[PDB]
Amino acid sequence: FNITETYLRFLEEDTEMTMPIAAIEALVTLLRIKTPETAAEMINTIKSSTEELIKSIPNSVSLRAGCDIFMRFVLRNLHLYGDWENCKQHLIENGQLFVSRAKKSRNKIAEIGVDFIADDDIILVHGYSRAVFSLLNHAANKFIRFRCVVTESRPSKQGNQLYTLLEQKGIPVTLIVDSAVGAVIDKVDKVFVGAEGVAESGGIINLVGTYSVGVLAHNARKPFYVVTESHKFVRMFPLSSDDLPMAGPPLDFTRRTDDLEDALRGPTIDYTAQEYITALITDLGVLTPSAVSEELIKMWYD
Amino acid sequence: FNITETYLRFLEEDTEMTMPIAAIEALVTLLRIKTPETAAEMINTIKSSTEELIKSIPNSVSLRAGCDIFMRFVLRNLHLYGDWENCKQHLIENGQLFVSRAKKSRNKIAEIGVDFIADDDIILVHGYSRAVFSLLNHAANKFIRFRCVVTESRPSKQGNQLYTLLEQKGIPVTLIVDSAVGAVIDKVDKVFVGAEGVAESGGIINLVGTYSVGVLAHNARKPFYVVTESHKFVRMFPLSSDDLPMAGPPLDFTRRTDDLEDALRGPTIDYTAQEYITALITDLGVLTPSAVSEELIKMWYD
Amino acid sequence: HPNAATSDVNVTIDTFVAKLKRRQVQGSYAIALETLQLLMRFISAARWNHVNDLIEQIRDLGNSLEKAHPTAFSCGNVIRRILAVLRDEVEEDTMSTTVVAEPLISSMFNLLQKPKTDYRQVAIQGIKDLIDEIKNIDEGIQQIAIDLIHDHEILLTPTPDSKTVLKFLITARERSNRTFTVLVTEGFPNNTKNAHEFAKKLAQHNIETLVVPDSAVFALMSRVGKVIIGTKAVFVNGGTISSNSGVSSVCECAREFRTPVFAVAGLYKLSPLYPFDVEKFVEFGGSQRILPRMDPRKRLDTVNQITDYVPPENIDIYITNVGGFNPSFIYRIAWDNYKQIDVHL
Repeated sequence: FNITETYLRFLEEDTEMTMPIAAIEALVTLLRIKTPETAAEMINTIKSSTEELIKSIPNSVSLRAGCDIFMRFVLRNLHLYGDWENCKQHLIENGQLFVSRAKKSRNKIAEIGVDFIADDDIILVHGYSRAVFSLLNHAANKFIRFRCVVTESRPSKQGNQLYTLLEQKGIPVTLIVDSAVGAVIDKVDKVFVGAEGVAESGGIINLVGTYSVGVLAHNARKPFYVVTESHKFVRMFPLSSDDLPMAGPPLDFTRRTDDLEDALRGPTIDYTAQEYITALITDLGVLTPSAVSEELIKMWYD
Repeated sequence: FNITETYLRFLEEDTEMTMPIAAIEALVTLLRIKTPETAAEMINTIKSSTEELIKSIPNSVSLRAGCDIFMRFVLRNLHLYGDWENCKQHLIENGQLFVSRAKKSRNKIAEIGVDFIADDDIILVHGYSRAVFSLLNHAANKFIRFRCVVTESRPSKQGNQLYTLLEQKGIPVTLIVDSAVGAVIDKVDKVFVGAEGVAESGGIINLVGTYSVGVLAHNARKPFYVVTESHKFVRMFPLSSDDLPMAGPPLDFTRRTDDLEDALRGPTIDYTAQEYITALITDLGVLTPSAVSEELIKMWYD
Repeated sequence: HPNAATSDVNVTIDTFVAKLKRRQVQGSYAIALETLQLLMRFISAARWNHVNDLIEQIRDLGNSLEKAHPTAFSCGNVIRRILAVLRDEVEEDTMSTTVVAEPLISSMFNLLQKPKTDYRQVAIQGIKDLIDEIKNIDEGIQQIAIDLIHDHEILLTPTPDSKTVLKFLITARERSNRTFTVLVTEGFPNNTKNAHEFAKKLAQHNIETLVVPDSAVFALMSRVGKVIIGTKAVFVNGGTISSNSGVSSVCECAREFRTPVFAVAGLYKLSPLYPFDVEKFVEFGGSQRILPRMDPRKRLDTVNQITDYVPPENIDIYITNVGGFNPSFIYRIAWDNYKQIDVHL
């Protein structure tokens, strides 16, 4: 009963919702039509829907991660081996319940995460993730000595947007180009990066440039930070230094031109290794080193 | 008579006139009017003019280097203890002669120092220098397996200009953002760079982002190269990682604005350390390790 | 929660506080023992009727203790362990009272999905078990510890303040087939006397001892084989608090030279709380010990600290009584000893 349309429906919304959360909700809604009782009629349909979504996907792995998590949850659900109605009801409940959860997670974050701020520490923020922004705003709320540094990101002018968002807060800020980020090593005390997908080992999928930043941090011995909630978990491991399922160009040397038509071709999404990250920020208590892998193991058991 | 006016006179032409050579020519022209026989009336005035030029500078470094070189040359000239007329005449001759020399130097560079790219070595070029471009074009002329990778330069969209220049030569090119530069070091063999000036310590005075690139190169052990015409040796010492005599602001934290006005004030000039250089290509022989410093010593006799 | 409820039932809390504040109690082990004793006293004397309420009370007490002294991690840890022990039993009981499937020992989805007995004796037993664990750590290390050091290898020892590390060294030195040269860094404002004592002990043991000043670490680094830390407290991500002075720089040096960095402590020192700030947990020493006079010393503001914090990037090995572990793995060990809700009190 459609899912692509639902996905499309969320573009100018957000800020209050959460794309992957929305997707999950949509999935749940789809599920509560074709009966969760008959497993043959339902699971296959769900799979088909997921395939369709993948086909319609441009540059996103997080939705897939969400859907597989949902599937896993569903599978777990039927372990009670009792009546087939209560379980169904629970499943039905668990969609808006997921939406509700996000708020609670945020709340949890905003009380433990505020302990990290030290006296006169300058913070650089990279990537458009809602969680990081929330953390920042709720740190301002707490009233702690802090500074904000903006990086000039170029997918569809994201850095500028981030800067603008920061402005409507009242915090003094300065914009730095992604090429010029290397020179800033002593002034910025902590390097903060948001994530779009957390892998097996603890590797991060995000945006236009993260790996380089990580490398720089390693070189300067400055702490590297990953800020996320709890829905972006993929059972994946990259083969090379940077490899992802992409709809865009993986390094394309364009043919001989004069009038300029196609030139903007290359890497858009980047992967960073486990060694670079020193601290991980999540709502599930406090966990850092290799907890994601453990979580995955718990989930899949395979 | 003015030097500033002369400098202004060249705008749309360039692309072979080595700006410093033009400056030297202008200086010579200024000199050969008010009798170069007297040292009291002349050298002081020249110095004053140079000071004025420095004061008037918008965003240029090499002028000073040129002027000091000229001064040194002048000093060298009057060591023959012969006569005032002939020496003066020789000095006068040596302005246009110097300009003439530059072309020969360029030719020497383009015929001898082009052997680095031969067996389909993929080049990562950043920082616009005429010499590097000449080397490229004259390599195409010679016919050799070669491939180009372009990193996006953003002072006032110079990357686009570079791309256009490349186009009028016939060769497939691709654009890479200096954020995803850490992701792509695998297929690209060697890194080549055009510099604004070479420091007393050995390091390179360049553009919007080079230090990070250097760091990346160091990490990857893929060699870092600098190709410049041998007259960019200024008496300047960048003692710390984030210090240079710059006309622009060095990381200015702007106040809390609302209309998004003050943002684009990111570091447009960056410095890298002495150890990063593997080979420095100059017309005065293939010399790198501590050659610039030696030259400086020879000049100042100290 | 104030001390209005506990006045005639339990009095020793005040004494414990006093011990903490003026530093009458010394050595983390002793603190842990004291904590255990306190817990025992609480258990034997007080009344409960309800279980959840009791748990809450315990949590409150723990919080109060933390508020009284933050640098006493062992105290906290022991309490947490006890809580964990209680919790499992409580969970078991609930299942019988009411009258479940799990892929592993603990599940993540169980938090999302909606979920009188003789537990006192079990609780009592837990304390005893903890005490036993505290008693012997070195016996569970030496079977792994005396396998790493080889003939004609040179050791470098920062922090000789810890009692376990010395013992570990001694056990290695016992073996007739094994021979090694020992370089000892002093640590001026906090570790000097202790270092001297350690050196003396080494001499007594009949081993080649080299007393090295804090400046002469760089010259001998071409010969250095291994690095051992005398740490006091272990944490979640891998980072450790060391037993006072001269650890960080040495570790950095080791990292630079790619020298292996070992750590010996124990799981009772291991904490389920994160060290988010260095400034919050690390306590500073005394200015009086460094330089005499007072009136010119108003101008001369001297900086000196007790404890030292080392990042998890430098340290690679954490051998305990159970076995050899990593900073990327030790979190799980903590979880196996302290439960999920017991982290925040």
